[PDB]
Amino acid sequence: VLMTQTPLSLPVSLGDQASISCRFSQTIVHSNGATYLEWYLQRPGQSPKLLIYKVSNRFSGVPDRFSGSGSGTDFTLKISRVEAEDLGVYYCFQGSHVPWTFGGGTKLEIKRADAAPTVSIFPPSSEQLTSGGASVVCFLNNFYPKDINVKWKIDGSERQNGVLNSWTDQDSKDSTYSMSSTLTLTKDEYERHNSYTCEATHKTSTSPIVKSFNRNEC
Amino acid sequence: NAINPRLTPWTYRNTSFSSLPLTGENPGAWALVRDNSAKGITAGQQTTYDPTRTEAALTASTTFALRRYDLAGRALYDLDFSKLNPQTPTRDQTGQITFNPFGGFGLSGAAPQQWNEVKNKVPVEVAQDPSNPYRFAVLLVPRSVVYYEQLQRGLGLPQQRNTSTTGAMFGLKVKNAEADTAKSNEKLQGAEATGSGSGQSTQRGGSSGDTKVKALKIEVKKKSDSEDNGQLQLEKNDLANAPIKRSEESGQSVQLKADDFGTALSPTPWRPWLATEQIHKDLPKWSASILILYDAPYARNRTAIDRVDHLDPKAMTANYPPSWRTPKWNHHGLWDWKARDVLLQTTGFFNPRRHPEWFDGGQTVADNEKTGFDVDNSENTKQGFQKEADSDKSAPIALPFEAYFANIGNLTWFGQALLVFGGNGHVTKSAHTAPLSIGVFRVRYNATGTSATVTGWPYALLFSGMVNKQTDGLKDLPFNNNRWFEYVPRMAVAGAKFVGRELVLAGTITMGDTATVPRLLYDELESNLNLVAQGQGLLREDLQLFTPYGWANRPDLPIGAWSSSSSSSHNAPYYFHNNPDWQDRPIQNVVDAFIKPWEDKNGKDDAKYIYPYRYSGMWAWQVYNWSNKLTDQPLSADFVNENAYQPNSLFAAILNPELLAALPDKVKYGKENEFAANEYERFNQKLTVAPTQGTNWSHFSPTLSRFSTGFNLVGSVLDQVLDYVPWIGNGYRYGNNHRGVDDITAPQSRSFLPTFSNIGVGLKANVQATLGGANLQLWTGAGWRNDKASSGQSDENHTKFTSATGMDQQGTSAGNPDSLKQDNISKSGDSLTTQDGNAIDQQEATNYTNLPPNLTPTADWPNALSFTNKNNAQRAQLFLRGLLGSIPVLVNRSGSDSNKFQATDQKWSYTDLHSDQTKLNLPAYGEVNGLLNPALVETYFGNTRAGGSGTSSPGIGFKIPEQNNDSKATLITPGLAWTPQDVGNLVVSGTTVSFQLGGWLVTFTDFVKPRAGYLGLQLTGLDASDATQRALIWAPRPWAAFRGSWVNRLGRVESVWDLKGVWADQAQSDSQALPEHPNALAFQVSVVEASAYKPNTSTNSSPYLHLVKPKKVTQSDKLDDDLKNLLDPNQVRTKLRQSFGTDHSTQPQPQSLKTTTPVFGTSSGNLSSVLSDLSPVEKVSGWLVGQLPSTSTNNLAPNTNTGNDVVGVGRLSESNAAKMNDDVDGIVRTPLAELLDGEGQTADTGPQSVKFKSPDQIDFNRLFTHPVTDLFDPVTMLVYDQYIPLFIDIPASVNPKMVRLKVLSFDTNEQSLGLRLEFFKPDQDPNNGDFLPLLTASSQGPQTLFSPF
Amino acid sequence: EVQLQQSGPELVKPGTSMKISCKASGYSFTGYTMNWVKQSHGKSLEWIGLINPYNGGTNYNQKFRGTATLTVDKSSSTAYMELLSLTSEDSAVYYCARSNYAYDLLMDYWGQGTSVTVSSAKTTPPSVYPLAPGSAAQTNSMVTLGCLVKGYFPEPVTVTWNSGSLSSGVHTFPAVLQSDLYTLSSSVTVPSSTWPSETVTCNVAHPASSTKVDKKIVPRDC
Repeated sequence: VLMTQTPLSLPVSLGDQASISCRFSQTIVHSNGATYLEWYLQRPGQSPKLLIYKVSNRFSGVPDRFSGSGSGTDFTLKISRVEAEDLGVYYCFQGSHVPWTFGGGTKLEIKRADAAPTVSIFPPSSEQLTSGGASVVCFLNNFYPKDINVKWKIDGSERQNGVLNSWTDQDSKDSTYSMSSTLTLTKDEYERHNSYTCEATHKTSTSPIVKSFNRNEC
Repeated sequence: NAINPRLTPWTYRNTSFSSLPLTGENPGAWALVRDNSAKGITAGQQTTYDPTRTEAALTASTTFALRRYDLAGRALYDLDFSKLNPQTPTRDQTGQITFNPFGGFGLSGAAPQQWNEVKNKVPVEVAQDPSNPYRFAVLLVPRSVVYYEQLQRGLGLPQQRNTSTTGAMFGLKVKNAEADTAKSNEKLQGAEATGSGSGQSTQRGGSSGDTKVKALKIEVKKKSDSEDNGQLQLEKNDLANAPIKRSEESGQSVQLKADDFGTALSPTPWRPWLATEQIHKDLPKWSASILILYDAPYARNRTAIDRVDHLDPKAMTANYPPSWRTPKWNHHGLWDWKARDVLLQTTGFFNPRRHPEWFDGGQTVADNEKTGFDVDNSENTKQGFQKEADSDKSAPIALPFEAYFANIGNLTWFGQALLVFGGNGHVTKSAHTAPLSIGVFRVRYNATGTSATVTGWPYALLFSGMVNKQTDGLKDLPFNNNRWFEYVPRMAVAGAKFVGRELVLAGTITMGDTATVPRLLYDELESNLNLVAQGQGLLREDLQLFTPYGWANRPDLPIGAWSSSSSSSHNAPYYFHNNPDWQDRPIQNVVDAFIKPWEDKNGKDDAKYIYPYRYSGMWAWQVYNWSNKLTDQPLSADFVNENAYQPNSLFAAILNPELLAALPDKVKYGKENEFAANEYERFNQKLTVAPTQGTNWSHFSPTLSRFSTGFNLVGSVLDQVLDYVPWIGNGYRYGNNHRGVDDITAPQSRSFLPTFSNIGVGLKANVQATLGGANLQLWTGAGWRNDKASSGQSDENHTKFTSATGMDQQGTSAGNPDSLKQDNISKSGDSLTTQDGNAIDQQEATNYTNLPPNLTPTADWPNALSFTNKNNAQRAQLFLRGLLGSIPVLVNRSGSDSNKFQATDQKWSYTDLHSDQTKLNLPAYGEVNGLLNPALVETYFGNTRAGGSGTSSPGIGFKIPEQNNDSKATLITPGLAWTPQDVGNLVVSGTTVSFQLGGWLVTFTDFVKPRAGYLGLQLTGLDASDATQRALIWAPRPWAAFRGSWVNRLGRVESVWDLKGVWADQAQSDSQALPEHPNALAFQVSVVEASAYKPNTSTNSSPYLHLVKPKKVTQSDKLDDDLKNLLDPNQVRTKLRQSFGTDHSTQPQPQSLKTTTPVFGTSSGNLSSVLSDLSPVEKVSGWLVGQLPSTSTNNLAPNTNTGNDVVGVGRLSESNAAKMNDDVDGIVRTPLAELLDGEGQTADTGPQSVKFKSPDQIDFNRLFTHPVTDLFDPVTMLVYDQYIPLFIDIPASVNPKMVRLKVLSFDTNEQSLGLRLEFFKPDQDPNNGDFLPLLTASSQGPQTLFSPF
Repeated sequence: EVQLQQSGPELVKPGTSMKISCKASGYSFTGYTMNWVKQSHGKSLEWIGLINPYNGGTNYNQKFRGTATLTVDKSSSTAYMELLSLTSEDSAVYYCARSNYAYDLLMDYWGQGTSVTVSSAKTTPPSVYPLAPGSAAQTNSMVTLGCLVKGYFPEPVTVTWNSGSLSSGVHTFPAVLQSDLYTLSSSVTVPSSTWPSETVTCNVAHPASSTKVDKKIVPRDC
């Protein structure tokens, strides 16, 4: 089957209806009748724990808050209440068809008020240049949701080589996302250019946040 | 039984279906095989064929079967249903089909119900059930359906009467409707405002002494006696008022009559081959059953047919809207019937004269009589009442043989409901019949499948929810319906294919007829013959034809509004020659003086009012106000003029399959869907009436979740892309490589003026002063009528009203033919005094002072709808017919030795056109609306192309009549036989859908998942520069060549065509009543005096200053004999093919052609960079110029293959079109093997060495000591890899990792293990692909049952 | 309860065949089938295969049929996965999970997870680079500071701010790949008066090379 599990990231608050959809090209009803659609929850830094087995039946030791339902190619896991333990990525998994394919993943994220990323420029330091390398970074912090595009521009001209993406899991303290963007450059490449900027484009603000710096000790 | 070698694969012409690929647990192909050597119905005196005897003869002679193919393409057993002796599969207690993977389906020993009367039918479509891979919906049609094209049942033309003084053609019944002297008192009486100032307003109702501003008071009232002894009674009905009647043509009143087509029993009226009752009676013999074929090729009981489920056409006509029982009627009721009848125009929304295919009488009910409503009564008050059941019944919209079996095909499963969306119609399409899928049949099965219910809902029902926001393409399209479902969408259905989960019903569709939306004036019928023939169902051109001078200002005026009590020619300001110049400004004073005094009174007090507002407008205005244009509100079509004969738009529809599976079987309609039983109820009726309780017809509105008509573009941007679209006839683009703003025809054999694009054509007029108001610096397009400024050298950005209406000279002009006078309104303290003459002082002239300087078909004014002629309806029609290459072009030069259109006869550069715009031979009347007819002439015949290059052109074209000659022109399709029904099987390539429309593989690229800023469509046309592809394009039956449009493993759409029919037709044309040409449309001679292009007897010398006035067509104004020959598109095709050269490379004249779509880049169709000051029209136009070949030779555009990678619209590359020598009657398309007529090398599911160990080879004791369930995983259903070698022969060459053993049937009690040996076929061959059964594992197949025997 | 203890986070060079144990307790190993699943860091789970330990019978998916080999040892009730010729895409967390077939429970009780990375990188000491803003954060009332750890291996690294005393606004980041190497970048948000007056030092502890770097970030004359 062509495995599709929507949404990739489901925004839901505490104690709301978190419906995770798993959709199929054709029905995954097994030969023995029992449709092997299983919903697993993977807490951050934890093993994927099964919650829903055989489409609808609830796993042992699993709260009633989870309930799978569907037939044929449609399978929705509905969560009546979303607690802190519900935090994690949700996988729909078909076992009636080989290969046993897991869903793309659905990270239940606490839905807080959308915030703009706290983009902060950080020039490479002298000890990095003396080592023969130069990695300019700029830190993003406290933004919601995760779908934010970050663009790197050298002296105004956009570049994509050396673009590095690094994010953070939703913290338990205040449920914020943080993003680290780094450009890997050699020494000669770094000393050959004047100004740099990152152009993190978040839906919170109409215009992308403009954060720039210059290497002439501005 | 086993193979039948005398049967070869064949393609169902209705759906382009030849084989159903089968990927999964039941793999292979379900191919349609037939005795392709059988002549069919005695074909290879035009005698009629009795349907019963023809069916018996075809059963006795033609042989049809379902050939099962294993996954590798090896031809397994045939399923010859006539020779088959099937058995209903047994079922267990849970209702599932008793089916062992090796014993097959448990056969009950009894054939399916009414099988003996069904066996002789024909498999023409297979749909595998996703819920059950072994379950298939096999569509059965009578053998006669398959060979209906051989019956040559052409649509009959009306008989003449014989010499005619009207100059009509093809039996056209045209005569200027005359004022009824007896019914002269029935002229609508103007009603003055009941409050507030005399003046000298002789232009608002005051004939000579009234002088008041009077609106025509339409009073339709009940009688005072409210008792129901004679039910509701009428004492006044101004809708019944018919002061203009059908003229007495030589004593007999010229009238649309069924007997015009002849008497059913040498003009033969086109009846359907079988009535809908004739199919409902003897459903097994004559309907398209849906046999549920349970198929397991490698099991002992391979075949099991459970249900038959005749697709009863009455099961669909039962769900027809009640208004469809009276289709010569519409919710405009009696006034509209009378208006169209006296105009010699088909009445109602679906007239059998326009669409005989959906009427059991066909052309024997094809008239405006017997509408199910009282029309011809001595008392006008009694007219318009619904005729009782005991009275003479009307001819309902039905589903007769042609229409039914056009609506038969493209089976699409969903859950327990199989939806037969219908075919493209070609299985029952004649040259001039347009049988189409009127709706979706549905065999809804229960969970068990034992019992099924067959229903059918018209596409009007499913599309009632259509709105503008449901399309990313053209808005205001004539797709809107009303509660009566007057809009009858009938689709040449490509198929209902699933891009994932959204049910894409694509193909082409008949939108609401816009061509006859503008009703002609009663005394202008004999002038605008083409619009008369379109109106009366003769000219089956759905395309809006530019005949605008003879239009009424509006089509919604009842006949009472047509004649004024004065001696004026028409009843202006309510009813006069359409002239947007003469329209009233919707300013506060004019609206409050002409509309407001009666806008509140409209409808109230049983009296509507026709305002003294001069409601005039061009093609786009007529379409906007009186076509069923799509609005933001579903079912909001207050005005469905009629329906398109043939499909008039490209179409695709994201339907909700969940609704379609769950939609009601018997559709319950309320009184709102019924036409009002009387004229009073119709008068006081509301367009949007809430559905009655207990009715489910409104549940079908959400069926069409979304739709598209090809390109996801605004109208004018679509026009630009259409101008980039090559005309497939010669491959030359409709824009004629016009460089837009970069062309030399802007004010500053390579490039010419463009057909549908106005960009770079005419002048860059600022519309600020135009109609009193971004800046919107719009291109006038060709046919510009810009007034010269007082300076003289600078043309103004508009047309002065005095110039356009002839009041600069202050008699019998084309500007004010109805003697309209300038009207002004002075607001002297809420006393809105209307007065004749110019505005002067503080009075506000009712007329627009500055008008859009283009009244021609090229008129594209987004700032001014009333002057716009390019409308989204016409743009969709032009797009469809340009893909077909069948857009009519008006020509008055036949291309003969004398009537030759030379290159010097035509000019394109603004340098030549500014001094003399007649050099650009734009008809501005008669030609197809929304295009530049000289540009279409150049695109088709390339007169200027060949003149500049060196003259091989056909010489066909329109030339402006000079001196005193009259352009006795006619529209001609350029000879291309592609029909809007030439719609191939729908296929899914990734997120896109694709089907061959005509010679163009249409790819809806961002329809299912719309992408912002994309064109919405990749067009892949046959390369006419290639001789083979050109011959395929120029085939009299070019769709008979089409075989399939399968999406290959690379995601590209390979459309295989059978060129053997093309070559046979070419040979019969080289060796040898409307002509039997599919695009032979009964065009009429558009006669325009040269004086119509010389309006000057000062500041506007443009020939197109006024609407081009035609002359009253007479017998002297007939077509030229060679021009009349051009009305046979075979003649235009012959001329164009002579122009194309005769290289005719018979090396070895390939009998088939697989046209694979180009690899479209991510930028193919993308405007995101293009759109990101300049208008989107200009940006897209310049982008298409950037894709034109930067810069004749046998008058065929060389396939430079530029822009196909960026625009997505282009012709087939030479590599993209592979010429295969073998003929292709049909295609067998297994997931691995593509076989042309089943021949060719069968695919390899894996090496022949890997084989199941024979029972003796495996020990049977150690293998079956431990339980069978422990010897494999009971969930993967796979034998453990440690046990695969001990079941099958694994050679050292073959990696055991490549092999899995799918467990099919485990029985621990008997201890039998039954496995499907599956080899891993890598996709494109890391370790990704598909585990596909190894059919070479055993002689039986990929499955083997190891049991202790 | 049914308990699964796989092998610990295993460091392996490409092309080296290593075995991931899966200790099973609380149930009969033979009865219920041990499935192995791959979860590449940041992407979805991928069912490597299953092995019935009663007969040791393996059924892999073809995406892992030739890459990983499943074996079981019934004497110690341990499942195994010999990943043959580990390559870059075979850098993931590998889960063993017992599966019931009486109740149609595919997997359910999964092992803690064996995080396997195949980068052919030595135990490179963490190169800590102080990160200080020029004037963007100084003008802002909420000054952000950072510390970039370049050239280190493997994933386990203890990066804290001021020996854990400074924890408010701390946003540590996981490392990424560039030319077969790992690099993270820790962040912290402190009030304007805190920097540069207060000593903001990032303590990077790498529990693989005994390299503890207490890097104090300083303004470089800007």
